[PDB]
Amino acid sequence: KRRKTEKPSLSQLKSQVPYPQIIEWYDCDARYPGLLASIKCTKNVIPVPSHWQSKKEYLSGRSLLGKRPFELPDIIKKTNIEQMRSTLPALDLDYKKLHDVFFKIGANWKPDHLLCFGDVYYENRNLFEETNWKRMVDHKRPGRISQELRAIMNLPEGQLPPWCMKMKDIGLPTGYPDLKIAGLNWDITNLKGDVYGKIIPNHHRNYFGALISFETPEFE
Amino acid sequence: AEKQRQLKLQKIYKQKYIGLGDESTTREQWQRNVRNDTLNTLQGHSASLEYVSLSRGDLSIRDTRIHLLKSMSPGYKAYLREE
Amino acid sequence: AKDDELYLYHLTLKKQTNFVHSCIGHFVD
Amino acid sequence: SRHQFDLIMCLKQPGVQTGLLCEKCDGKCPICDSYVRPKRKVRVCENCSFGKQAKNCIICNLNVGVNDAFYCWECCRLGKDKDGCPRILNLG
Amino acid sequence: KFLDEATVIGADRYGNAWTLRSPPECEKIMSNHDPSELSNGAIKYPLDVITLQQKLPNTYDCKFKFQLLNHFFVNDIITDFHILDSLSNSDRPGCIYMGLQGTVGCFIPLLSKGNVFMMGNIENIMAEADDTFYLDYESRKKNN
Amino acid sequence: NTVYVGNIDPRITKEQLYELFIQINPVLRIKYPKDKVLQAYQGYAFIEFYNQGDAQYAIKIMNNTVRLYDRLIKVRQVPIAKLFIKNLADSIDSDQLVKIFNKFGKLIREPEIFYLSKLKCAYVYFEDFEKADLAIKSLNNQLVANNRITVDYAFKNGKGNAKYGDDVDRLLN
RNA sequence: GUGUAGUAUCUGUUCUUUUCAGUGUAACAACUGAAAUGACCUCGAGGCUC
RNA sequence: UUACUAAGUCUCAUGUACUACAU
Repeated sequence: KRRKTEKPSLSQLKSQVPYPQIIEWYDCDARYPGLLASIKCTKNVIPVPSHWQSKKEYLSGRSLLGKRPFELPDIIKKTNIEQMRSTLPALDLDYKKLHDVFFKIGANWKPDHLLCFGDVYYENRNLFEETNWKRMVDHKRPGRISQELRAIMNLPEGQLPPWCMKMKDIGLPTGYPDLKIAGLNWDITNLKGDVYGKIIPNHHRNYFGALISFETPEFE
Repeated sequence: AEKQRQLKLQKIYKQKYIGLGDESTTREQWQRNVRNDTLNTLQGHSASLEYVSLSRGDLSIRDTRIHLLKSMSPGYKAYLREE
Repeated sequence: AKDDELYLYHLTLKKQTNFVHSCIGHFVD
Repeated sequence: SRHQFDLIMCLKQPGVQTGLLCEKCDGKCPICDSYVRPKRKVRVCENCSFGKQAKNCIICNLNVGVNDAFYCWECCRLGKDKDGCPRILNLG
Repeated sequence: KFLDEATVIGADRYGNAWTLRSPPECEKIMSNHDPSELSNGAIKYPLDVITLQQKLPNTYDCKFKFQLLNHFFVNDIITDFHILDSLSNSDRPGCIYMGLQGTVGCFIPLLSKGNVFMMGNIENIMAEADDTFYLDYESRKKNN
Repeated sequence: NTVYVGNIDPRITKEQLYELFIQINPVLRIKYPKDKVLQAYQGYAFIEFYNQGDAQYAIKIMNNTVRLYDRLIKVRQVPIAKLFIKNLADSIDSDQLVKIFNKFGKLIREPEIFYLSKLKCAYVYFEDFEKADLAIKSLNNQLVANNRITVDYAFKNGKGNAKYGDDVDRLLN
């Protein structure tokens, strides 16, 4: 009773904290709030996954209904057993082939997503969309437009995007100062296919561990 | 039954290994375990013991070791205060 | 892609000199 | 035990003696009941040996064991090897 | 100390000898950008980094993290690291350390692979070698 | 920072939006909703850039520019004193109210005329708690258009508390 | 192609004494105890009301 | 231009699996 009503306000607790935004309303009933704020707000600690205080047993997810059953890592998919055995609703294989797939072909191979120091998987999360996202931030760059989005845009080949004219009056993108586009800052004769422009960088090892040779263990 | 066994193993592991936070443990009880284990390792490794000896600048190293031993008990602060 | 993965080879050239323990027995003849 | 819950252990400081297991229980790591790559022979406190009870299987506690029990390499790294005296006091 | 631009040597008060490396995601950014734009100005960080800033401001405040590269435990307390481009004209540059309790030891980067493959296999042998002797000595007791 | 985008064909997908706007500026995040009543796309998205400079830039260059599935793409960028007054005359027009309260204080909005019980009452919005105090001090229990009107604070219980002067002062600041 | 006992899981349905105090809870929830009756005013809300 | 969250408890029915047990 008295101890329950003795609690300091969470904002009174914020001042003790160097990173006050992590502390939350429920920290008021922390039996040792001044300590718990220091631990929770300590540098490298990773806050408890928030699926607690929910009674849903951490997975009720509607998204769980729509998750793909599985996908082979493409290196293993090269092994062709996908066609040999149909998992969806005998296939003689070579020892050298499989062994080389894991070792010769797949030594340097690593899953593309993984996760980071403090990455924690909440129920509603799905990594796959973020994998295509990270891969997409990689492939796609300004000045280039795929033929699909080009067809939807109804832009014929050899013709500049509609924002090149408004970009002539307004100016180059503030975010891309080094961006070049045919007809304006960049040679129109170099206009080719899906690329109407490219960023021209103005910036222009061994890491003590350079192996200088790569030799995998041989099965034979 | 299973959880009930985990209670007994809680009593046994707590007996052997001393401080193990069960569910509710006071910060005074637990921080004492922290201090005791940290000092325990500082004096336990001849390495870190040699290190604290020099950085502290004591005349002998066993002064630092038995210092840590004494520093394990809470009343040693007031003991230093009474010197 | 080249894996960085620095591979270090540890050697003790000279072995720890602070003598923490001793015993007086006669071991080998 | 790892599987049957109500089985109670000893957990005292092991002595020089080595625990025996019967041919029926042969091959199990007394903690995890694993058959793979055993490492170190089990050691039990003297309080679990004494008379006839010393001959019992430290696992099933009933039969008279010939063989010595070894910890696996997973328990030897998990340290449960050195936890204490494994034995099953209650039959379960 | 530094081995390189992107990697760091460090020891511990408790005797750990480790080496860390900045992630390639950070190396690309600093190689492709000027430092003046880091504090203020436009530097485009992938979506995950920012979400780690608002999600975990305490750990990711520095917006990148060292992936552990090498870790080791030498029971001494390392006083001095020195990175020598060559040790007695040897090609592979080493790093030699003197410990407090006294010691000097080295970490030699292994060129190629089957160097560390053979070394790794030998270390794996000598690791459980005592257990191999115990299992042989056990089987011979089963036959006797 | 964040820009609204609309008039989008549900066949436009997330990768297509990303590839579209990366041509304009760098895109920090894209929230592109997916209906749980149609299992598709509801035809408007939100693109969060790295700053309001690139945001406003994309608003200027992008608006009424790109044509996707023959439909044009749209882009759009994404607490006051209240006095209850009772027993007003039927000859009192809202504009007459405006004239009456302008001398005391500037009105953030227009008065609201409503009938209780037959009983003509109005809400008058002042930009200042102090000017509201002026219209109260002078106009409380006064006879206008041969009718006695009462001027006080409207309920929220009623406005004019101690924290109300403090925060309304700040909203003025 | 059956019967005895028993279990789990959907979905449908529906909101249990208005309040107070205690336990309880991260807060809830839940549990434990009691009980106002009468009068009035403005638009179910409100009362330094009696 | 809609800036992304709903079921819970009870009651009496329906849907579907299952566990010991017997011919």
